[PDB]
Amino acid sequence: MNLMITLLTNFTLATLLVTIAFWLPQLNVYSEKTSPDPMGSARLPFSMKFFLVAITFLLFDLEIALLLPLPWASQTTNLNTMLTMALLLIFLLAVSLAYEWTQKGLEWTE
Amino acid sequence: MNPIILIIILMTVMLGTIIVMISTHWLLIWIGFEMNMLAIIPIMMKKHNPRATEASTKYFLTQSTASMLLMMAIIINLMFSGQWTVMKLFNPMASMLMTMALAMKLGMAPFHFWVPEVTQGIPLSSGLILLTWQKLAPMSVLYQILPSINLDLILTLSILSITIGGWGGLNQTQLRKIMAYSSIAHMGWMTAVLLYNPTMTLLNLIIYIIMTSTMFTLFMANSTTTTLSLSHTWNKAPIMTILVLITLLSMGGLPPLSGFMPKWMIIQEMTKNDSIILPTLMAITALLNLYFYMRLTYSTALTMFPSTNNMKMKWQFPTTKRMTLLPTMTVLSTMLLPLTPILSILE
Amino acid sequence: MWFEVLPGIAVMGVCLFIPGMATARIHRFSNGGREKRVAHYSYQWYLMERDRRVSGVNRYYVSKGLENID
Amino acid sequence: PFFDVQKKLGVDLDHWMTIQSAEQPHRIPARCHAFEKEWIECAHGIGSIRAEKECKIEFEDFRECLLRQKTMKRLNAIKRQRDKLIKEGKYTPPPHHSGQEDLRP
Amino acid sequence: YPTKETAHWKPPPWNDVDPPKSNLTLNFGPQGVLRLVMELSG
Amino acid sequence: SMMRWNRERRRLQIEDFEARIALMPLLQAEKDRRVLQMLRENLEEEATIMKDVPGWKVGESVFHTTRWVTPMMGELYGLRTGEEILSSTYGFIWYT
Amino acid sequence: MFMINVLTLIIPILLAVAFLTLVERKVLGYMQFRKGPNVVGPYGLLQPIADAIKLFIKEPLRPATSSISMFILAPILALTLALTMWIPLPMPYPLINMNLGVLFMLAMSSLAVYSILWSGWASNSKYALIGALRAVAQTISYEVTLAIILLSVLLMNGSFTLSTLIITQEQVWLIFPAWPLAMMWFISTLAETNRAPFDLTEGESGFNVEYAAGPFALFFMAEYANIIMMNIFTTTLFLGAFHNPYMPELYTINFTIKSLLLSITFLWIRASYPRFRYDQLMHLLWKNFLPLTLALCMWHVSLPILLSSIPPQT
Amino acid sequence: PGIVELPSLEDLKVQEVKVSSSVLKAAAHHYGAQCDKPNKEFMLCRWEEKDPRRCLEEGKLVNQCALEFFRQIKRHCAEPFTEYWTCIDYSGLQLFRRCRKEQAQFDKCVLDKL
Amino acid sequence: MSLVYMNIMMAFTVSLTGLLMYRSHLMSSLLCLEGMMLSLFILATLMILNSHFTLASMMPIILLVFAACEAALGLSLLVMVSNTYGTDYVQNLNLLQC
Amino acid sequence: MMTYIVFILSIIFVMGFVGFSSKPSPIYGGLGLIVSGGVGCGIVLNFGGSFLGLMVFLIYLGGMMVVFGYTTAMATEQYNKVVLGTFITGLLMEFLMVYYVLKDKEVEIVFKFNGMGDWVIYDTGDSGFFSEEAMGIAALYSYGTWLVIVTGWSLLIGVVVIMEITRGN
Amino acid sequence: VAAFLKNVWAKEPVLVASFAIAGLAVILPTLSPYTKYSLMINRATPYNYPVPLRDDGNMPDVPSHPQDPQGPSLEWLKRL
Repeated sequence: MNLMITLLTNFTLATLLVTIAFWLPQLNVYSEKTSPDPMGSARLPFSMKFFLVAITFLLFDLEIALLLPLPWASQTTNLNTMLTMALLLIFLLAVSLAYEWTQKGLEWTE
Repeated sequence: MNPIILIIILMTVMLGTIIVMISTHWLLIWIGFEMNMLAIIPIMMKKHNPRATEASTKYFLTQSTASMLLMMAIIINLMFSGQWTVMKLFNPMASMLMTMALAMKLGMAPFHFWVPEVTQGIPLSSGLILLTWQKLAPMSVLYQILPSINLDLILTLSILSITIGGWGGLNQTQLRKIMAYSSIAHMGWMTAVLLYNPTMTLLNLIIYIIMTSTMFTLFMANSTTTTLSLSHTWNKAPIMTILVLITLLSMGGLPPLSGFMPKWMIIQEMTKNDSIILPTLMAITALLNLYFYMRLTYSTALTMFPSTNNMKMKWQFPTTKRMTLLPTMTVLSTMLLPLTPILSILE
Repeated sequence: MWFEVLPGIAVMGVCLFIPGMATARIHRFSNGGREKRVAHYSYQWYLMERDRRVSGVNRYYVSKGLENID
Repeated sequence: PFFDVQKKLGVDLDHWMTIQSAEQPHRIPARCHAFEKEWIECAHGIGSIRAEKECKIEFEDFRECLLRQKTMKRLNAIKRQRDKLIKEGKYTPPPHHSGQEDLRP
Repeated sequence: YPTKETAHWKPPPWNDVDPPKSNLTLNFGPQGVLRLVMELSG
Repeated sequence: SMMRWNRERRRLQIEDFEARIALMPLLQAEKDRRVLQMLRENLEEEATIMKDVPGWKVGESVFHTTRWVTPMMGELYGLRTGEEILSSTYGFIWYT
Repeated sequence: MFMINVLTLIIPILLAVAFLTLVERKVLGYMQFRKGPNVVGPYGLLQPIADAIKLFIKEPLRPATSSISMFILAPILALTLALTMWIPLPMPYPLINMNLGVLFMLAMSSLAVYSILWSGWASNSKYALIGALRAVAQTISYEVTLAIILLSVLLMNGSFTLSTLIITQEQVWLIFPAWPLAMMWFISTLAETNRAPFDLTEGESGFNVEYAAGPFALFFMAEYANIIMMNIFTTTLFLGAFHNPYMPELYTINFTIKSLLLSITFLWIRASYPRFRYDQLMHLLWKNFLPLTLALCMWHVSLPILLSSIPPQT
Repeated sequence: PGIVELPSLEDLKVQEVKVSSSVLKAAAHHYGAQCDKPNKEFMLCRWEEKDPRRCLEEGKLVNQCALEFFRQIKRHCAEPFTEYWTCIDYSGLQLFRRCRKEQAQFDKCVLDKL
Repeated sequence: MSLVYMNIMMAFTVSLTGLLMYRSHLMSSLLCLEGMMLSLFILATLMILNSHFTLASMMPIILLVFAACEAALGLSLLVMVSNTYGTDYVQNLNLLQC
Repeated sequence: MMTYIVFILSIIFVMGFVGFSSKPSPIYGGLGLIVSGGVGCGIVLNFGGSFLGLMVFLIYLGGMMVVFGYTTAMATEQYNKVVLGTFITGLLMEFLMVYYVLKDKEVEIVFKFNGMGDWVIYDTGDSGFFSEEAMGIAALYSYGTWLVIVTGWSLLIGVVVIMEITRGN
Repeated sequence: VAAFLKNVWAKEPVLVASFAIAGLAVILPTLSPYTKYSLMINRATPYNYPVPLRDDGNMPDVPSHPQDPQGPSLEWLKRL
């Protein structure tokens, strides 16, 4: 109940501040502006590099999720198996990184 | 594609299918299915054509929906049974969900719409890999859960698959769509006998795999994708036309060829259970499969369509394609009837 | 010279010292003049509920000692 | 086909996670350990047909432990009858169900 | 068996490759001073 | 330094754990008596509520076996107040 | 009673970030041979108040946004995840004592990029969209390296509880067994909050240029609160103080001094180096930081096993 | 199905051990050392019978013997135990390492008096 | 069964009906698929944590990761479509009707 | 009305699904999915799954939906009756289930659903000095060797597949 | 070999340091004699209750009291 109260308090302070910032000088009287950036008429061209680093982040994030419970897992009784599996997980992460390195995957966003 | 990367991807496909086959946990079945889908996606994108991209997108969407329905069935069986052992399911709703999920995976009608689409947009080797190897794991999963399979649903899917496959193959000119509709009809045949005797399902699966492998190998060897190039094949090499005529004869269930072996055995397991209308109806419908096979044999080997002037140049070069296991698969698919009781090794 | 920046750092240090002191004093005030009990696992919560059920006040921080036995 | 590679080779890959009464970390028991244990020791080695027709009692007990249909049905009946008698005025809650019990410990 | 609906259907290409059916341009204004018109490729 | 302090921390942790396992039996007995008292009170209330409903047996188990089954939370706090239910079933999760 | 604790947590955050703007201007000015503001108040103590009242009465821009929901929602999420993220901090006792406070802070760190994404999308200028995409990519990459470094340090610690970090650092600091992780963590938190030399939107466009004076001020408050809290997190994680259960004010004063020094170090780094390029900071992460992070992760997995130094779970 | 057999309210009545958690944690080691036999008998009965209703009398013995522990604390070593459990009770995690001198004094008084 | 089981199953059902009726885009269908995966995650972990199945708590994380990996693959396919027709409309994926 | 908190949360959950099942736009669908993910994390938080709830916040919302919206920003260029229609329809059926199961306390569509709160089916015991779900996840390395192997191989193969198929050559 | 190692120490010190740290991490647990100490430290933690055994009549190795000389000892953990 304390966490929900704190979340609600932070949220209501945030929207009170946003409403004040967005509406307090609206009641002032001024003059309006016309409806009109280097690329206004040009369309946005696709770039493969940003999407590639996005998916690389997603895959490394998934392997981070797999690697995360190691502090809890270090208190086990099969210490040899736990050490082997942890080292194998980080080794496969490094292998994926090196294979992305070798095949020019990290190019122009290195 | 690098040869090493292609080899690793193919062993990943094989490992996924093996993982589905040998596991006793539902989560590992799901894991193997995702392994198979993820590793087979780039093989369809081998040429980087817009048609290949659209085919891969359709295949991805259908397989994703099937896998999600499979996970829903697994979770329902978990709730109502408290265990994960791959055996009979303990809820009719989970059994129905899993059955339609595996029907979507196998291309059964009325979930068949992707099979003539996708196979048209991918190369011949990838289409062969699809239509033969992708059908092993869902058939194993269907084999393990037959105590919980509803008879009405599976027989409805079987008769719909057979009828729709025949009526679809009646229309096409392209070879890959013809093989897709033939595949749909054959899986209708294989699922029609599953609840009575699954050994016949295994036998029909093996025979269908050998026949599809032989036909796709012949098409790759002759580099033919439409019916007119298959007609042109008579000038370049007549032995290839003789082989495709014999293989198409065997694919239609014409005795004494080996394609008469599965379906007849299927009838022998459905008149034992006093079901007479269904096998007669299925044979009457498979006559349409025999019809478009006969149309292909008319176009290819029984007549000689005209050829062009540049074909003379092709007379000066021997073929160099690695026709792997083509004579063995041609012999095994056509003269296997006198060894019919060998199916008892699959019992 | 360089020490004219020190009033701002002093104000920031006061503003950062305020929440910790406030939290410590609130925790001591609301829990009978002692530290707030940490219940990270179910056993500690069971102990806290046992003290609340044994105090007779429905307050876990009112600890009953050896005077409450025969 | 189900190629039993694990039993042929003697390896263990997923049998530890198949059932709920298996070996657990720190020997933590599930809420339906005994019911599933009894059902498993019934249905071992007699086949699926005899398993589904012979000890339906144990499977019904395990399913009742798992989902608790009849327990909350009985609770619904008790609470509905209590609310009806409260509305009719023939019943009142005792002091120990109102919050002045000064409980056990 | 062509019908009215499947009358416009064309045969697929022999190699199954379809026809494939740009450079970004920016205008940095004068907002010493300089106006630059740049043509990028990513 | 970290290995020395971690070994000392392990020793202190097993000291605390052995204190807990020394304290376990009294709490186990208290919990058994408390849940038996709660079940008895619920049984008496069910007896004085369901005297009118036909075909109802007071205390009918929903299980075919006579083995003791650990009481579900709704079986214990079914007829209690809302705040007791909230403290019993969400007190640990909602405690900061 | 608890709402008093919440208010005494959240109002000093706003006071601290306003006087952090003042301290930044003064310390930055004195490092380049001039003075900071000393005219508005006594030694410029009234400067943030004047700036706030000026910014809250300026005319709003009213841009031609494609969507107004994202335009409103981006400051909402930015301020909410700036202020919520302070609560599990053990100073020396947290507001909310949680079992997985580190995971909570990492989750809000991953969640904070939606303000950048929605601010970039809501603005009609596509150049602002490009800048927002680059900022999002930088933030998620350094999120990856933050997660791995935090995992290794907590594997030394043994649990996800943030208050246990005070107990595990009673003898010696964790900057002594983990100084490469400390350096890389500091640089990663520097690059997380778009701090120099890793800011890009100031150099050659911004994603939040289209916002009015008020919403820009709110984005500034969120960013500076993130900076202060990240320095406090580094202080708790690597430079823990001596804690006396009978005098918590000793720990409060000690870690306040340390976090003040770390924030001054942030401003000091801002006024020493030129700006990185975008591809140069991608090269710094993916080809320099990540292999060392994976190697040190393997080392810190294996080190307590071979030294009999496994920390307790509780 | 069957009717649940439940003991009456007179079978569940016993003199409680009305002390807090820190009082128990202060004297937990000596309680384990001295009151071992009824505790072990009760726990063996609980783990073998798998039924609280079959173990109730054994539980009563625990609620007797533990009480006979605390009275011996009250007769001879009341004040060092009071200081020790107060020092334990102050801290949030009830750590043993924060109360070493009071524990030493309480243990010395207990050893030389009991 | 419990009330939350009905609510989670209804969420899965409406996300399935959202997937099966494409409107204009493909990203929306991908989002519907991830909504289905999220509902599966929630249902599985509720069932697992209710019954105190200890080992099975390792399962839903895998149920995330694999399916999340699949999502990445789907995104790439969409990008390839966006590289051909310039938009992710589903009414451009009809080159295989003939 | 507090004791139905999880159930109340579940309503918002299915409500959030109608936020993106109608498919208004990828940005609004992503916003609805974000709200649904936060609500589901709260739901599993109320059942004791703290690590799994923070997995939902860390990996689903901050990891995957970020990439989904990031790719959304590269399509659906910025500038209906059907969206509002199916939203209203789904909301009406959802409140029909709510009203019926709050009225007669026992409904059925495919399975029989009970109208009581979620608090009834909880356990009365204590887990001791550990969290059972925490050690269940921690047993991924001690017990789940095969699962770790197949998951790591799957992620490596996925990296290879992703960077292979987007080359275009 | 020595020329190659000096070359990569000249061009890419980061990769050399990372590979050295990874190799040390992968070969050092097999050589340090303190891994068994970690194993029996993790074994000796009493997470559960040591439920007693019924005395059939012949169990000389099991103790009758916690303070009895029988059972496992923990002097090695006390000293180390």
